[PDB]
Amino acid sequence: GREFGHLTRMRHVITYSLSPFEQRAFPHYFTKGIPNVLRRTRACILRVAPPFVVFYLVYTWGTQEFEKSKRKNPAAYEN
Amino acid sequence: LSRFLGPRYRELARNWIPTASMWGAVGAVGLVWATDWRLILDWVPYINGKF
Amino acid sequence: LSRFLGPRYRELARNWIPTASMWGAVGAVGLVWATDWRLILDWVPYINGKF
Amino acid sequence: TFLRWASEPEHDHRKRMGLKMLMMMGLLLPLVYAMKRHKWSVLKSRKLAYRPP
Amino acid sequence: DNMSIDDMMFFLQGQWMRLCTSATESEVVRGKNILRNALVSHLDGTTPVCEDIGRSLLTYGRRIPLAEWESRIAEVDASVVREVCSKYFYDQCPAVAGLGPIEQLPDYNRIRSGMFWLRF
Amino acid sequence: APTLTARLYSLLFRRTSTFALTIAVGALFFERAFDQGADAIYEHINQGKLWKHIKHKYEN
Amino acid sequence: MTNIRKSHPLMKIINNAFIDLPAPSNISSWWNFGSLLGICLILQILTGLFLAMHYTSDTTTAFSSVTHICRDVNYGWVIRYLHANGASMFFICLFIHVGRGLYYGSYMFLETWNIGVVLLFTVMATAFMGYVLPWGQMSFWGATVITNLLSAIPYIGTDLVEWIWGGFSVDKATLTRFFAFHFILPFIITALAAVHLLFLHETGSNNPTGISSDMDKIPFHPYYTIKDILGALFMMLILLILVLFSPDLLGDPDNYTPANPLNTPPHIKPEWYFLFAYAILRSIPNKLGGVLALVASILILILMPMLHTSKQRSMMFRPLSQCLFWMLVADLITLTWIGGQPVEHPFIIIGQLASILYFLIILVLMPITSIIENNLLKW
Amino acid sequence: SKWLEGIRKWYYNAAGFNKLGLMRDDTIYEDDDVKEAIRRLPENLYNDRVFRIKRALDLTMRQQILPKEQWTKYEEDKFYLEPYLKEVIRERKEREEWAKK
Ligand code: HEM
Ligand code: HEM
Repeated sequence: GREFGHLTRMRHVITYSLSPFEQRAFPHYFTKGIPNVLRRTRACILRVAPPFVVFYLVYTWGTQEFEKSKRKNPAAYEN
Repeated sequence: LSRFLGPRYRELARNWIPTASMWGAVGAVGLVWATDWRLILDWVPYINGKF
Repeated sequence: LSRFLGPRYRELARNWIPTASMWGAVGAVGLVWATDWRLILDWVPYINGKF
Repeated sequence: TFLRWASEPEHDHRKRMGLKMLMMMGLLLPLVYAMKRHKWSVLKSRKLAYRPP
Repeated sequence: DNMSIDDMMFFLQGQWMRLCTSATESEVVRGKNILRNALVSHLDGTTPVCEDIGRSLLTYGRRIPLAEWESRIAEVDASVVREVCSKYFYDQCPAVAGLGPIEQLPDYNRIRSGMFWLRF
Repeated sequence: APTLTARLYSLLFRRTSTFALTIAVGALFFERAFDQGADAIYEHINQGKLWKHIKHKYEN
Repeated sequence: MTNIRKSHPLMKIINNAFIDLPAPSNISSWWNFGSLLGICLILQILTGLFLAMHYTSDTTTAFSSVTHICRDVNYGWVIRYLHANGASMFFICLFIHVGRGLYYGSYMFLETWNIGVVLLFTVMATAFMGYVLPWGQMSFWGATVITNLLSAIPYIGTDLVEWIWGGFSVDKATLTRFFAFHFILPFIITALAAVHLLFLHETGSNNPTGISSDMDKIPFHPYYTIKDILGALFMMLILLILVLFSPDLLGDPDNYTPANPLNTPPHIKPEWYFLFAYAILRSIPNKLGGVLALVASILILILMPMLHTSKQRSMMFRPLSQCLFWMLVADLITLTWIGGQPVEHPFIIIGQLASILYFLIILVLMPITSIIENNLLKW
Repeated sequence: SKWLEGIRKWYYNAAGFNKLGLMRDDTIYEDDDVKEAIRRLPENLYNDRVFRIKRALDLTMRQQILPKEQWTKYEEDKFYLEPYLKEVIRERKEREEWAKK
């Protein structure tokens, strides 16, 4: 059914490729790689981060509140 | 649900309701038979002898 | 089997005998290494240091 | 210390295997990554040009 | 055809590797005779002979006589064919050009892998 | 002049049988070398704790 | 002549599946988790086969059997902890793949998605049955708590729970039945995974962009085989870090005490992979409602393809849906944390709100947001 | 209208199909109606769509985005597939209505 020969019809798309042995495996890995990673992180962070910040706030609040709940109340023994 | 709201489908439901009810009875009897459901089977006269 | 008793098949055997010998050497070394065959390994320098 | 040995008699051997595994992974992961890069460079450097008539 | 490119590439590269690794004397003799007949037939008529003279002078600096061609062809043996085909064809990165319905044409990594035999 | 890597390719890497011979012999020697080295590293990190270090004091 | 790879039947199947399969060239590393899942299944099967050679399912000998594996079987601790942490790696990859399918619209592959849901249920059953096998206090009491939930089912709950138990309460019969089921189920999982791959290959594999990639299909052999090997090596790095540096990080210490049916452990909490369902279950006060909600949590995935309203398959080009999806992930983390924590004033309300938010995000917010995005794009 | 247009433009830029050179219709899910609409597209438009999609897929393969000058503008984005898809959906709706009664 799905085989390379008959997958789709494409016309007038020329692709130029180079042999692996003629090209470097890691080209500009850091000079270009780190800026691209920073760009992707800049794009993603606004969407991704806020919910985990909300989670951190909820987690801290819950832990502190449970700790407070266990703590003694002076008023109970006032009499 | 939008496509299956028309006069033909209502007619189609009426045609197949007798078959669906009969199959439902087959399931009801099979469940009672397989599980030996004493609640239902007590009413049946001859099968009542089991208990 | 008579089909393979000819000069050309002899030539093919000659051509592939060195490669087959290399594959046999690979198999022997692999067996000794995987099983840590001390009978062979003990003679191997700097590997005899083990055991 | 004795109770820790009792609960985990394999503690030192686990640590040794962990050291060896850390060094082996440090060797292999960069090399396997290099192999993946070597194979994928043909696609990564690929230049596609649409030339309609 | 669009659906036969992969098989044809497989068979062509297989023939290349078979010549490189396990060439035999009989096919070498057939090839030598084919080359001899091609050389003799091509150098027939004033146009081909003159073209040969001019191109040989430009390229070889001299017109190699048919006797020299025959001697060099005779020198060729299964060993020589295997050595040269290994030098030029085996584990050497190829250059591929495709036109038309070439989707089934193997990717360059696969074509390059076809240039060597794991058995050998 | 051929480089060291070119010499390695031509001598061993070109034909996969010699490639596997290189792989296996290197595997044997690398097992020996790495086991020795990492054992030395761990023994140094824990010198004076391991039983092997302190076995003499109580044996004999 | 013909190439044996393309003409031999078994080689034909293998080639079509993993050598010449047309694979999208833009699949990301989130497309490596599924093969990691298959590797995890194979690793679990092998490690468990070697463990079972030394494990006895009788209540008298189960805990002693596990101790024998840990302290006396040669390299037994490696196998045991590989299995224990491999289960956790299994569920990590399972959750990640569910997330990938949700985010990139892979649920549109209806048959593959539903077979995956069945596989998820089977794997959860296998993990729960496996935890009972060591027969520690956690195994016994967690089995008692979880199995007792089935009693909530009306008019058949008690009989079904007793039938599963093999008796009035969790005991030697339950342990032996669970060993048998734990052994058999993974192979059923393998067959279901084969069906999963068949249905996926029928439609191909979705790419991150969500657009058809028939134009940019690359052979799987010279590209994704090495990518998956690299991913497997990374997963092995993590799993071995667990096995050799923190063998008990993901396990409760109480399971190292022999099960006492007369004394409960101070905290009865399920394994971490089950903790979100546990939090959902505890959220609903009624027992039957809790059981139904726990069922619906996993079964809501079945309704995911229907709930789809975006004109775009993937969330890559839909930001608000991305915000909702990350809210869902945070909510699942919160549910796990709450399920771990004791039932008390701060945690109870958080768990109830988190369950409400999980169902709300899946059923209501996501589709309405997709419709809003469709309007914004003028689609 | 200007406020709605501003929010729509914000969504257009927030979504990244412009960054990869894709137009909006390039990103539609290929349901059966969309498949028929693509089948009906004129050859030039079909080829342009194919190349845009291929370029976008290549860019995503390398985790790169097109240069900002080459990003598709909100004004110049052309809904090529929408008329064909509308016609296809109309035909499907007519067939369903005939089936209903
Ligand atoms: C033992 C458990 C599982 C195993 C071994 C497994 C294995 C795989 C593999 C190898 C793939 C192809 C590789 C890939 O797409 O990354 C795949 C794809 C997929 N799986 Fe799973 N899977 C498991 C559980 C699940 C679960 C729990 C779900 C959903 C709840 C699921 C849904 C999917 C989907 C939607 C795809 C298609 C992804 C795409 O087309 O991009 N699977 N699975
Ligand atoms: C995806 C497949 C599997 C998963 C996720 C899984 C999960 C688990 C888990 C979490 C444990 C508890 C480990 C502990 O408490 O320390 C366990 C125990 C065990 N499982 Fe599995 N298991 C799987 C497959 C198998 C198979 C295939 C076998 C046998 C063929 C098996 C046999 C055992 C045995 C003998 C134990 C006892 C180990 C111990 O007590 O420490 N499991 N399993």
